[PDB]
Amino acid sequence: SYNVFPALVIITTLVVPFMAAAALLFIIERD
Amino acid sequence: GSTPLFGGSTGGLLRKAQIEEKYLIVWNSKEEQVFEMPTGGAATMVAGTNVLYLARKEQCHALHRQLVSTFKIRDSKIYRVYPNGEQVLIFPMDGVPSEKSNPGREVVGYVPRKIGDNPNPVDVKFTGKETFD
Amino acid sequence: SHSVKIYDTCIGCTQCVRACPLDVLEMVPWDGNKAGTIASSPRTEDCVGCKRCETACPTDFLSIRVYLGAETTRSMGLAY
Amino acid sequence: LLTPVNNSTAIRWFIDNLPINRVGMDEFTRGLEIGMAHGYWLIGPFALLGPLRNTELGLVAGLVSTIGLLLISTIGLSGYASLVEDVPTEFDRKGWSRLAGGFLVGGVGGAIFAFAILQFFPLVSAIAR
Amino acid sequence: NHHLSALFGVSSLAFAGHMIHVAIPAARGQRVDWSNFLNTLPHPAGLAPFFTGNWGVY
Amino acid sequence: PVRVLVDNDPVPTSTEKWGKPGWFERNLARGPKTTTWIWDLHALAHDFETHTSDKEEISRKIFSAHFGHLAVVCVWLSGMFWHGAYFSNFTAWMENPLGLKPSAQTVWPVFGQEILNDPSTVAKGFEQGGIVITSGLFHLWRAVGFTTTGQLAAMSIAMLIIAALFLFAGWFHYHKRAPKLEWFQNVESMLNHHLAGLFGLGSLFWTGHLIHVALPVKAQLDAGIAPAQVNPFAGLDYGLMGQYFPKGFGPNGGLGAFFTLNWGQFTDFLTFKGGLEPATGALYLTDIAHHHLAIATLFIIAGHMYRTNWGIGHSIKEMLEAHKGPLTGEGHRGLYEVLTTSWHAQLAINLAMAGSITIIVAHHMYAMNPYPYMGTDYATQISLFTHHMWIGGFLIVGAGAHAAIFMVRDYDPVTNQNNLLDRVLRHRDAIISHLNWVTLFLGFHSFGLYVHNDTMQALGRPRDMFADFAIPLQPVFAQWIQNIHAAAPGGATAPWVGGTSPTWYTGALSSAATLQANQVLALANDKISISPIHLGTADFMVHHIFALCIHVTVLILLKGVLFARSSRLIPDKANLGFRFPCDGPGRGGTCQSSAWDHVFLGLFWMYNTISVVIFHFSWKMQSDVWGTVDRSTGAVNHIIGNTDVLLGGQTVALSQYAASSININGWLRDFLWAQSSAVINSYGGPLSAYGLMFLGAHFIWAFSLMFLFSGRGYWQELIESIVWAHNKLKVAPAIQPRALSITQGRAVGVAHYLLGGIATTWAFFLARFLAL
Amino acid sequence: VVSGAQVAIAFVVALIAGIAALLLSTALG
Ligand code: CLA
Ligand SMILES: CC1=C(/C=C/C(C)=C/C=C/C(C)=C/C=C/C=C(C)/C=C/C=C(C)/C=C/C2=C(C)CCCC2(C)C)C(C)(C)CCC1
Ligand SMILES: CC1=C(/C=C/C(C)=C/C=C/C(C)=C/C=C/C=C(C)/C=C/C=C(C)/C=C/C2=C(C)CCCC2(C)C)C(C)(C)CCC1
Ligand SMILES: CC(C)=CCC/C(C)=C\CC/C(C)=C\CC/C(C)=C/CC1=C(C)C(=O)c2ccccc2C1=O
Ligand code: SF4
Ligand code: SF4
Repeated sequence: SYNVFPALVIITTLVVPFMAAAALLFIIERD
Repeated sequence: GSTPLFGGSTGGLLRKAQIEEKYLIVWNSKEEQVFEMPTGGAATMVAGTNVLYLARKEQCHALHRQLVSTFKIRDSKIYRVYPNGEQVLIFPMDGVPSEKSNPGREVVGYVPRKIGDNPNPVDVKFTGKETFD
Repeated sequence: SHSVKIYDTCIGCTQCVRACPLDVLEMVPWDGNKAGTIASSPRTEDCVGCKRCETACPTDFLSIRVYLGAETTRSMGLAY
Repeated sequence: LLTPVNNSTAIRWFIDNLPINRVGMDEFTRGLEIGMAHGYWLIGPFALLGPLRNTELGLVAGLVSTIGLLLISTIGLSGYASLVEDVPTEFDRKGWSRLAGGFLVGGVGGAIFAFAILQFFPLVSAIAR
Repeated sequence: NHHLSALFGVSSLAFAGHMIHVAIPAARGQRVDWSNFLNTLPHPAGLAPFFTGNWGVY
Repeated sequence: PVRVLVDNDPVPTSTEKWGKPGWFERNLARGPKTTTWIWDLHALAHDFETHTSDKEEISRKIFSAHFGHLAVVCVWLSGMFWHGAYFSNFTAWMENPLGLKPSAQTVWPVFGQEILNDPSTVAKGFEQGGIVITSGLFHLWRAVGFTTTGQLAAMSIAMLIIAALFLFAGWFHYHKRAPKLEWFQNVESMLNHHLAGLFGLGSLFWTGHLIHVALPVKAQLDAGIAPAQVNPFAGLDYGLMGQYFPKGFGPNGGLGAFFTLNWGQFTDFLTFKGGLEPATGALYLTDIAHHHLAIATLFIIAGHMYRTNWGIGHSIKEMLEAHKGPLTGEGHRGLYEVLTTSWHAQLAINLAMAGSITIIVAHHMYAMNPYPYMGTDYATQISLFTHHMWIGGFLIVGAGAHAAIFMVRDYDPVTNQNNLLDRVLRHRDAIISHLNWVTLFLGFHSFGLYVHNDTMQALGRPRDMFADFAIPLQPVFAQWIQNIHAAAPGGATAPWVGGTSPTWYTGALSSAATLQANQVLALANDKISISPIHLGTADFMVHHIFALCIHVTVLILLKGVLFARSSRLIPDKANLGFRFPCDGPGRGGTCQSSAWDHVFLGLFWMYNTISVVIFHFSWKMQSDVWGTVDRSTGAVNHIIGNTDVLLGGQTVALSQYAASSININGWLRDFLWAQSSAVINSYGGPLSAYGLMFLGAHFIWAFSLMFLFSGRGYWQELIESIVWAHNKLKVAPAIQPRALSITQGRAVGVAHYLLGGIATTWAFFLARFLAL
Repeated sequence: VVSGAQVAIAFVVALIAGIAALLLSTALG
């Protein structure tokens, strides 16, 4: 009844923000 | 001409002066004398033609203002130097100083109205046209 | 680059030209005032937008106007 | 301005022969040596001062921590490498990109090697017992 | 002149100073070091027999 | 070459100029047209260099203004002795310095404000009571030998005569006999006279007061004679001097021992004790007398160093020109011309020293208390430390201001060619960028430790904290220095020094919690005057906070000095002046680029610096030093008293500063929230003025943010609609209302920010320590 | 005894001799 997916916390709060920041870096610095 | 006597500083040229543009100011001096660098610190101008590389046009025009106000040196010339090596004279443009009126210049930026007769911003909506036209 | 406009109220006092630290401005001959001259802004790609010219202008409301526009390396005043 | 810090001879020789400046290297091998150096020492603060420092899996936690730090650093360096465009050979886009690849391989490898030394340093005196 | 008088002579004089102030009292069992050598006579008559020429007291 | 050149009656003494304010400057002499003129009059009134270009006329105004300021100080001192003489309980405090609170301000009974007169100051001669004073004046007057209030009244009259002398000489040396410019430039003669005459003979004459007044008065009070019965001239009678000091004033005669160089007789009244007397908690008066005798000798000696008129002595200009090297170019050449032609260069140095000395005074007075029974007056100890910390911080900022004014006004490239000054300017980017780095290093690695600790404690991880109960950061260099000074009296490097400050003796302890009564200095009221001061992890952390705040304040003020004349942004900044608002919205925007605006920003960081220092002092002294001792258990009960750190839960006992100051929540809860209970409950009693000042200072501080956060273009447009309504009803004034200038709006904001913030802590401190 | 603080002090003194040796050896070459 403690229902969490810790890997979903790691992915959505660590991994994809760093990858969105990398993606946003490519958007704002290209050309 | 030669560089003024200066031991170097940290307030001078950066990589912009290698890749984009730097500036050259040329003046003649009759007496060897000490002036303040716009970079910071004191230098001595030679008794001859002086050439000095500076980072901005404003630093060159500040030295020209110092050379006029303090040393009565009038004939300063400012060049824009491109990284390929091209020099383009930028000051003074037509040989006559800017404050004195000269027949031969074109009027640039003239708006044939007083400032309160500019149109409203709603008049120029959805265009790149500005109200100072 | 900033836009530096000169309006028809200019009395040709040349004070904006002397005030400008970038030599943006100059006097051309005119007929609209007793001095026979008017400020002009041929070199606004060097204009930094400091508005020292507007400070020097004596006419009620001013005959020279700086409109801050697109920023360049020159207009941001960068030595780097 | 010309200073004694800016002008020492065996200080100039040392900097010129660090792998980022050393003549004759490929940018991969540059990054490999740089990563191996940094990943080696970086496990030290992670293993000794990290939250699991007083448990038996403190070194493993410090190892995975260091790999995490190097991976995020590589993201910045590889992203920098894709966007530079500026100069020839070492500051080529492919040049910086090979350095980023070498940095990560060396960095993780330096941390694993430093892990193995910290985990198995009792073996260097195991002959006597 | 300098190597004979100072490098040999004064250095040997200084070593005789170490022996008299430090090493001989340590052999006597008296600890003399930097913390007390300014206030420890190496000889009880100290430096009064030296200047008056009565050197046999040492 | 040292002569006296004086022009006779250069300025007529007339009141004609009083009919025209603003006569002294050419813009102001045209009269007011706008309200800007009114503020311009006050801001320019003492800027004597804007009034004329004559350097001699500027030097004459400064010299005469200095006499007027000295007269102001002597009037202030005359008032202090007057209120001590006639409006005080000094007579009753002299009989009971540990049982009665000093009061020298009593309050008239209108509107109910006589609630501010309190009992525990009420005694005979002072029936109504008054405000408890925290200036320490009674401890100072008793120390230098005042016993009666009739002696304070004579001192009040003497200070008014010195004030009237000083004020007359300001009229004399401006309007009658004004010295020439070459008289002021005799810095070698001035240094000779100030070292030997002012400082040297001032200390020697004070030694004579200490020997013949302060020592025998204390000898009579220690004998048990009541201070109404104390003969003050007892040190002038050689016979009565004989009974207190048998060796120095003996059959082996006093002045006979002096001229025969039999000075060993004088060890009765001139000692080298060092430590504190256990009965008073203060320094020995014989040590204080020998101190002032020894520094009088050294200062009189120091006043013969410089050459004036008799060949011998040093030439400062030739000394400065000789101290140069390869790494520093022409070295100190030209600095003699700087320091003898720039009043701002001298003021920058002398403010830097006076501010730094005032801070040294704050540290040395708590640790080496000179005045009997003042170490147990905690509100006095808090006030004197805090006051001199604030004075010192303000003066150091003024040193940064006038160094910048020197760079704008008095700097000359011809004087400074490849000298020390020219070479500092040529690497100002190297200096400021390294200072930028070290402030970022210090701020991360000091404040980030507090934030780490806040977070670790909130997460339930107290073993992961930086603390004495957890990962320690011991200040091992300071503990080493304490060990050296603990061992030094009687030891090898000071064999005949009998003691030192008790703060050093921390050898021998690992916390202030485990402190016994034999280690502390408690007086007869059982209150601790001073103790060993333990330095642990919390003191490591707060000292690097101090280093952060000082380095940022240095960074701001030095950036203001080094970039006062030019930058890569504004290459001709010196032509805009010391004090200009900006150079317009261009170059991205140049608001606050002037050297004045760095002084403005530096004041907040000085405020931040001194606020941490006095908060550290207040909490650390209450938790680790001050308190009571019990004559059972030998137990030291500090003012706050020993938090238990859970951690396991096997509880760990630490002092409250060591257990709680290591994170910001501890500072908020255990310092600011807990100790504010005195000031917020002060209403209905005698500390209620502190509760009013606490609220009022919060208001003034908040009021300052209206000025700091806004801009004058808003306010000028708002004034336009209001001037319309006054225009509409024939009530518009001729002096046109303007919004404050951009610079003044900053100056008003920082003045009210400083006033509100400092007076809040003042009300907080004084209500805390006068209530408990 | 030679405590751990004194070993650390000795390496700091040795480091200063090391940079002094570095100054001399480059001035000699
Ligand atoms: C020996 C000390 C000393 C001296 C002689 C000077 C002298 C000078 N200063 Mg310097 N300065 C000093 C210390 C000193 N300062 C300190 C400690 C600071 C840091 C605060 C400064 C920072 C400073 C700046 C930033 C500037 C000066 C300027 C000046 C010059 C003009 C002063 C003037 O006319 O303002 C007129 C004075 C006033 C209008 C009164 C000031 C009132 C203050 C701001 C608020 C007082 C409130 C008070 C504390 C509490 C009252 C509350 C109560 C009423 C309810 C004059 C050369 C100015 C200059 O341009 O130099 C060329 C200038 O811009 N000073
Ligand atoms: C050489 C080397 C190195 C270096 C490296 C580098 C070069 C790095 C880089 C770095 C980088 C390169 C980084 C980056 C970062 C980025 C970021 C951090 C970003 C962010 C972003 C953001 C924040 C966003 C925002 C936004 C936008 C933009 C829009 C939309 C909205 C939003 C808001 C979302 C190292 C250390 C390895 C070591 C070895 C060698
Ligand atoms: C004292 C001194 C010094 C030094 C310093 C330092 C700072 C150092 C450091 C050092 C370091 C810091 C080191 C490190 C090392 C490292 C290593 C030794 C590594 C190794 C690694 C490895 C072996 C890896 C491998 C691998 C793997 C595992 C996997 C993947 C792949 C690879 C291959 C990468 C100098 C010289 C300057 C000078 C003189 C004095
Ligand atoms: C004896 C005595 C006291 C007589 C009374 C004296 C008489 C007659 C009038 C009194 C006027 C006075 C004393 C003050 C008004 C000052 C004023 C225009 C404030 C508005 C203003 C605010 C609120 C800002 O935040 C600000 C921020 C940045 C730049 C400018 C401004 C600014 O301008
Ligand atoms: S804004 Fe400044 S740079 Fe531009 S024209 Fe006006 S004075 Fe010249
Ligand atoms: S906002 Fe104010 S200070 Fe900043 S550039 Fe504009 S006028 Fe100047």
